[PDB]
Amino acid sequence: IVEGSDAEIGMSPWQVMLFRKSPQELLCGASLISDRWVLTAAHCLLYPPWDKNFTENDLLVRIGKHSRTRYERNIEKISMLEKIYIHPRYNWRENLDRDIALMKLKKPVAFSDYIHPVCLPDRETAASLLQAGYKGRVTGWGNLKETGQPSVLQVVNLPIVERPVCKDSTRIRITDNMFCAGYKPDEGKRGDACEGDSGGPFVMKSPFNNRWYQMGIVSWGEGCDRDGKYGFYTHVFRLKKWIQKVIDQF
Amino acid sequence: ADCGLRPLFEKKSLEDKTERELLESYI
Amino acid sequence: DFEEIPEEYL
Ligand SMILES: N[C@H](Cc1ccccc1)C(=O)N1CCC[C@H]1C(=O)NCc1ccc(Br)s1
Ligand SMILES: *[C@@H]1O[C@H](CO)[C@@H](O)[C@H](O)[C@H]1NC(C)=O
Ligand code: NA
Ligand code: NA
Repeated sequence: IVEGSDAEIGMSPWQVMLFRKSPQELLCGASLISDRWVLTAAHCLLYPPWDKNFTENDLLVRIGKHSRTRYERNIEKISMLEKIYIHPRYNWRENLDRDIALMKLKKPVAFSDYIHPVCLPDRETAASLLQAGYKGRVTGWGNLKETGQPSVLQVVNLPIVERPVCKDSTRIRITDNMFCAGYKPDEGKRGDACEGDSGGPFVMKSPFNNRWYQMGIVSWGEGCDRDGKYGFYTHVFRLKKWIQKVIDQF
Repeated sequence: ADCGLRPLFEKKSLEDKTERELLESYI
Repeated sequence: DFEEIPEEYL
């Protein structure tokens, strides 16, 4: 996260760290959506251009964390994966269209002050809140600048950007399964996700029922926090029929 | 059911330091 | 760079 701040304790209790077993290293962010299901970006698990194709046994999820590198005894909980599900039309060949994956845990995680699921949006909440200018919140342990790493979880609030501005900022083909967020060069304020924040959540607090909803997944960007560029996020509601099919069948 | 309500914030009616920035944008 | 996690998870 570029130009963010340290998270408060318990500020993002749905935050999940995707952790490689050997070598032990951070792979990605992710989010807790129930006691047994974790949401992330497909490219965190499968990206053939970089020879990335993880299996369940390669990976752990660490839930309840604040510190990036510490083992947070009596606070964090570490879970093994039962099964990975990648969207069948995830487009890793071109533009990361439908950049979404689910991970089912081997055993349910115990909720606590530090561990709690985020809501997924209904159609009405998505329609009301996914508007240009409305701000969401992105969290992660990724790079603090494009070209080190944070001591603790980072947080930045960013406005959703008009779709023509998103399209005109890049040569990559945008789709309806994406939205972009960030400040414009004139707006003064800054901030973005960066490498290592992949798969983490873009959340919004509904003013109707005061619950946090996950509207997006950190997907891609060209650099980090560049003027005239914007971060791109998987449009969670657009893919919710696939989410519900996986969870209902598995 | 309980989703999206944080034990250390919404469940105790405490606000975090920047959530107001989000609310103010929802015009 | 990371603190070793308990062996039971590995
Ligand atoms: N720089 C490329 C641009 C691109 C290439 C191919 C298809 C789509 C987009 C890119 O973003 N990625 C390459 C694959 C993974 C993804 C990534 O690094 N994601 C993480 C973030 C980086 C910055 C922000 Br903000 S989020
Ligand atoms: C990823 O790996 C799995 C198992 O190793 C394999 O079945 C699958 O075909 C691979 N996918 C791609 C796109 O290479
Ligand atoms: Na363009
Ligand atoms: Na920018």
